Amino acid sequence: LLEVTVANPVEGELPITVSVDVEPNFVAVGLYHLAVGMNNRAWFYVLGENAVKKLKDMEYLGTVASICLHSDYAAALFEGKVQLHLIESEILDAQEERETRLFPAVDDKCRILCHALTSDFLIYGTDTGVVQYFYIEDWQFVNDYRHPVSVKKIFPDPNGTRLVFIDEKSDGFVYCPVNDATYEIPDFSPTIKGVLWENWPMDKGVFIAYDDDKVYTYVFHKDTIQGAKVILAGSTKVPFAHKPLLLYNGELTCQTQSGKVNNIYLSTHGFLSNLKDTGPDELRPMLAQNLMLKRFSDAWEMCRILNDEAAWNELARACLHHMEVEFAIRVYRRIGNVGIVMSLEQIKGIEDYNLLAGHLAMFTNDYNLAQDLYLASSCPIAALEMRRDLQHWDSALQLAKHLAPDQIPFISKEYAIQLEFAGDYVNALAHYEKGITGDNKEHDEACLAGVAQMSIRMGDIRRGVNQALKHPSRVLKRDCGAILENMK
Amino acid sequence: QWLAENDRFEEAQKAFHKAGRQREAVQVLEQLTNNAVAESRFNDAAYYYWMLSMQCLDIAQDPAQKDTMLGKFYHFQRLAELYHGYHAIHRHTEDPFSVHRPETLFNISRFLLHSLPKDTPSGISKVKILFTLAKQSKALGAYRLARHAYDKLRGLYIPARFQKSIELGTLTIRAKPFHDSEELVPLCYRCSTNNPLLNNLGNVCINCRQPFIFSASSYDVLHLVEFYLEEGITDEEAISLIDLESEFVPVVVSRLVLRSMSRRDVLIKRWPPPLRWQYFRSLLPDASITMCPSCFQMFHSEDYELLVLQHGCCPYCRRCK
Amino acid sequence: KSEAVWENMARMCVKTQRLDVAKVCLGNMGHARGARALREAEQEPELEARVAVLATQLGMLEDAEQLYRKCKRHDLLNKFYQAAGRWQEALQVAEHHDRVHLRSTYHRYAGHLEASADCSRALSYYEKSDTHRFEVPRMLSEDLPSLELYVNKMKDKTLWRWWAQYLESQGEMDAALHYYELARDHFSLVRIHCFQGNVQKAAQIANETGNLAASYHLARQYESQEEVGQAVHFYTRAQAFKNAIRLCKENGLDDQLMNLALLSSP
Ligand SMILES: [Zn+2]
Ligand SMILES: [Zn+2]
Repeated sequence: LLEVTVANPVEGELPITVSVDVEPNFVAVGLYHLAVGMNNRAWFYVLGENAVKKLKDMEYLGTVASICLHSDYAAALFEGKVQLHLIESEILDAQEERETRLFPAVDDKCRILCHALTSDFLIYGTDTGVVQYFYIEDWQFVNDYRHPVSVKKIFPDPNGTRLVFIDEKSDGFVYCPVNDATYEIPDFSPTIKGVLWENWPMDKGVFIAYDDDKVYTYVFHKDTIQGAKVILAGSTKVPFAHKPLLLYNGELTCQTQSGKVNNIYLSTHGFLSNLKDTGPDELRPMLAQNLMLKRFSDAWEMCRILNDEAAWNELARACLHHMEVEFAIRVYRRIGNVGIVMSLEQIKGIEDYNLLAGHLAMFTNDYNLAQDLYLASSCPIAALEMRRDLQHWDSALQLAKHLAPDQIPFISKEYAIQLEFAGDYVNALAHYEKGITGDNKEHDEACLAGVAQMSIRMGDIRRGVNQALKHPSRVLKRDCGAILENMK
Repeated sequence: QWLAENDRFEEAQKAFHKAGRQREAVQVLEQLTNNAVAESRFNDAAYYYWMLSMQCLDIAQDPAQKDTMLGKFYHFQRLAELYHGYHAIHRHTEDPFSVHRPETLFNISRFLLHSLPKDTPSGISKVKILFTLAKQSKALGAYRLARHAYDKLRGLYIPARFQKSIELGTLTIRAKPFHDSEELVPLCYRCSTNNPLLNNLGNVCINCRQPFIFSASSYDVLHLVEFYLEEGITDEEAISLIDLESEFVPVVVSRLVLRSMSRRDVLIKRWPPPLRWQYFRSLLPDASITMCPSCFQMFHSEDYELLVLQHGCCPYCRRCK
Repeated sequence: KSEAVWENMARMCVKTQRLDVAKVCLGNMGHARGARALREAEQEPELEARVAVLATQLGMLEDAEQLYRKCKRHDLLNKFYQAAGRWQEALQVAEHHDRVHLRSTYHRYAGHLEASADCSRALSYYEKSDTHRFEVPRMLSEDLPSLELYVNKMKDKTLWRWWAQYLESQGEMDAALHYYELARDHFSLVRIHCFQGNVQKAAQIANETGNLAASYHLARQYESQEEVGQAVHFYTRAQAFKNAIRLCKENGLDDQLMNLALLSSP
């Protein structure tokens, strides 16, 4: 009733029990502080290593719905308004304008439904659907996003930039202020009570959404060939009355009803156990899970355990899909695929996002997506090149009207050549006569010879022999004699 | 060939040029450049590219291949400048410490950003250039060039070791006063105006289109305006006269004004015979710009002295003092 | 329109050393990467190398290896071996025939080992090239005890300089002076001695060692300490005649100005 246990098992800090004055209604813990409170009062304690000492018992105008702590700042949400202030409010050459502020502004007729506090920002969502970032260091709003519907809950990631918010319709979105976009979370359960971001330093995209029944593991694919998106990775049933507190490297420190924490191993992250005793039929789903979570190092380790070339190809395709050129180079080099290794090392130093996306899409044999990415890049003509390299002369002609019109004749002639070799002479004649230039004499002569042959095979024998006479090349006469023998 | 078999490959190039050879020397020096760029020795790559430019200029004395290879000389000179500039940016983003001043890094990053072509040369990653430009513009007080740097960075693929810093700076830069400090604004010297820290035309002015003249040690607009000669003035005549007492329009000086000019404020840049000498007038004769007699690169006099004393050679072309 | 048929006859084209009909083949099987590789290889002034490249895109790595060997392009075969990940035949090709990409091959193999968490072999193959001074400090980042052990072991007079720079930008002035003194970087010794305020031992170091940069910086500190005569003398010692003559002009030491101007630059 009167105890709060604060511990950092990951860093090895021993649990510290603090006896507070009153039975708290809300409990929050920051880097250097622990704020426990009820009604309109909140007691702040400094979490010293040896022991703690309460600084103040601050008063708030309304009923303190919630509070958030980080660094030396505390933001208390009460009565639809967030008061952001310092905790060790030392009056020592400290400006008054940054010591305390109230959100929203006095003119704004909106209520704050959810607020959060990262190492740099005061993030809050309003009943009008407004998500606003407030850079504490410079005391200025940096982001204003207008969601159509009010944002009921916000959960920033440990990096402090990317957010996950749930609105009235129980629709979870992942918000990225950097490119300033929202990606809807697939399969978001309507009754999800909370969201916990992954705290392991090398699992940036991973997060979980928990309700009273299951814990769903989602992953945000910030950089992929097919654009950013959220992908549901798995689900894990949890026992009765287990509200998760912490998520570290796939282990969930969840709070029970006895005031004792417990550790639950996620089904998606169930590979933390031993891998030698596990059979390949059990590793394959494990490998799929590791690939989905972008855990490429563990995927490599488990592929090495499998020693199955199909698994290595699966890992490498996953690496290419996630714009990881270096690791894909590693996997292909281990497999032995020389040509694709060299092709990747050709594009190893590419920086344009869309150009590299198109390259890695073409490497995976998705030419429509590769073209779509190439056109959006800074080197659009590359698309034409691959369409020219794929003998897609119709598509090459379609593109060359915009990118490279000087290649319009040559490509057209090549098209007709294919049409000639496919027996579709009618279009071959049209593209031959459409492939004529005014500078390349040899190209013009070849196109004229093609027009002559086609016109001869059109039954337009007079015109065909007419162009036959006016071409300085005995080989055209040689083949045209055979063609006339074909028409006898 | 003996040195090549003994792995003295830079000495092998020195020998191949010392003796008569223009086929094995060029290919071995190209291989040296490729080895340097493949590694992270970007200053060595710049030096090798500079010697490539010098060799191309020298053996362009042949009228047979003058036109087709003075272009190679210009291309390799520009690559030498780019790689010598980018070596500092590469060192800054890898060493835990900083060797150069923040002003120098800001200037170098800006110069690379403006002069780097659409197809960036090999090895030069412009994510590092833009990240350095954003950081240095934020530090020095150009809170509008930082915004541009972050906007450009949003359109490039970011290595996993830069994502946090860049995607947090792109956010925290919107809190800045949105203003460029006047102490960093470039100043054209023919028409004494103030150019934006970002120029769409490149390293060129706005009102006029006089190209900028950058110091080769810590990049900085030198108070030098390039002026040309009249069609009918010879270089020896030019020096003799001097010794006495949109739609870029060059400042073509006349014979009388050359008679009025003095040798104390003109930098002649005596290129070999295949190229006419480039004359630069210093609009601030009180200050002094020094030239390396080889590579003709221009440095601030005190900075040139300090760098030669520290190195024992020109920072650009390692010629012994 | 069967892809297997096109693949088979492309392999046949490999067997027959003809690529003009092959170039139109691996654009009909949907192998855009291979067509791009052929386009890139077209710049080579050879025909065996191009067919080897096409084979590499078609697999059949033994045929491409033999064709590279027949072509005598040992650099291309070295790159082929590196791409295949053999990393041992590439080393022998470099040590026997390339002899110019040998250091580049060592660097690339060491980078491959580093990516494979083989730190010790990466150290060794960085040592085999001259790049270890550049790479090991980067490669041992976040491993400062190991990095200082390596710095003390190698004694390269530049690993000491790098470590001293780190210690200087780590609040370790005493250790920074120790490592700079080991590295004989007298400029850093003089700079930190003047910055810390002990100018006398900096002047003694400049006088004894004769480092031009150290003397220049020390005389600049003098000129910033309102002392001119010593500043002029230690500009003279550092051969910084321009600063010396400027100071003489400022303080009107015409007699001192003459001796500096006579031997100065034109
Ligand atoms: Zn101007
Ligand atoms: Zn020089």
